[PDB]
Amino acid sequence: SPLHFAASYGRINTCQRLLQDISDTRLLNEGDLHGMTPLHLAAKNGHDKVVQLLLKKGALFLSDHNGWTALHHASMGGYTQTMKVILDTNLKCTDRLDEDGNTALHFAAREGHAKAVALLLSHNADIVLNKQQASFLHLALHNKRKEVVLTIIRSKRWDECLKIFSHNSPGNKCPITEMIEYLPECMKVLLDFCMLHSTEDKSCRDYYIEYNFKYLQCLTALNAMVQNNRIELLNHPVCKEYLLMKWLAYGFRAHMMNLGSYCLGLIPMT
Amino acid sequence: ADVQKHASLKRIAMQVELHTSLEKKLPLWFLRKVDQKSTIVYP
Amino acid sequence: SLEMEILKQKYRLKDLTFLLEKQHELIKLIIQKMEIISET
Amino acid sequence: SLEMEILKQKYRLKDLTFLLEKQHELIKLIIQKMEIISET
Ligand SMILES: Cn1cnc2ncn(Cc3nc([C@@H]4CO[C@@H](c5ccc(F)cc5)C4)no3)c(=O)c21
Repeated sequence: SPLHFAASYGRINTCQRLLQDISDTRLLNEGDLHGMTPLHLAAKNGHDKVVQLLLKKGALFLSDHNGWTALHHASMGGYTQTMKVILDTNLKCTDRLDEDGNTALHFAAREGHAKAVALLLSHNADIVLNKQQASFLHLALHNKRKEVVLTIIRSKRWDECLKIFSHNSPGNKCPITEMIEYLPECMKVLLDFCMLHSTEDKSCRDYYIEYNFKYLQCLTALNAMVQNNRIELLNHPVCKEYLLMKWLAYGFRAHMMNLGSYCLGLIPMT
Repeated sequence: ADVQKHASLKRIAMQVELHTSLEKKLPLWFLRKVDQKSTIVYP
Repeated sequence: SLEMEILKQKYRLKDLTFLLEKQHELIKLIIQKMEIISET
Repeated sequence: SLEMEILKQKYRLKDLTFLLEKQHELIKLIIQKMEIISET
């Protein structure tokens, strides 16, 4: 009991007295009524000095009744200074899975802790699906975590965060269609990166802008923007240019040949 | 006044529905030849 | 006015949730420094 | 009603943020007068 209270409330001097009295490690790893341990209690409430002291005393990254780690609690609460203590000391901890297949990155993302997602994602955390075949990026999208997904889109890992999804799932689809479905202002941000400006000089006759269509293709994204009433995404320059490209590609020539086939009966009759 | 209310979406919806219908009918090799993953424009 | 009557109410709620976040961190500072004797 | 509904919403939030600021003064008065021994 007394160390679970002292660790849970950050009582660093009470811990130093409890651990000098109880110099054996059996007290330092005891199991709470819900299966937690002093190192979990400290990380859950976010005490960087205590979780550090318990690791300096040689506590172990044991797992909850639900299989959660001290890093899963630190992430669930968004306590990035406690995560930094753990991610400094034992980098091998970073990819451990709970009883349901979530990582700490799936917890930081679901709960909306953008800077905790940034820290685990930059500490080379393993992007993966849990037992419900869902990514951390899906868990952010399905909970409307705008600052989490802007962090994931602005990430040096975005195109890796995009390729890791279940193609066989109707519930956890192509992440670009899930952004149009749940978080369309994050899709405005993602399409702004598809416009490249080649002068910063709009008065120059030679000025040009380039549009890249890699997020509109695998008309799935525009069907999805129509089926979700995303009128301010339909009216974006990259969408107006993708459709006008599709019309000049084949659709104009398709329509003009139907009309030209009809005119060949119509005009000779008049 | 209700066609002109919904018009802004309906026009893009009509274009999207036209092109998807054509792309379901046309052959994959022609789409791979004739589709174009990026375009430059001069304002 | 509602296109801005709701907008300032967003910012007043945002500075309220900021004040509650600053205050939650002082309640923890109390329990961390508090002289717990005769209750343990 | 919304042209005066949101007007009362403003005032309930304005007197809520007043109460939260009165309470933030009392929590600082605790840490200021609080007896700290052991946890220094
Ligand atoms: C990309 N693009 C650039 N110029 C284009 N011209 C033609 N097409 C094909 C095409 N147009 C159309 C019509 C346009 O107006 C639509 C309309 C407006 C308001 C309403 F309320 C209802 C219907 C219907 N239906 O299909 C292109 O795709 C294209």
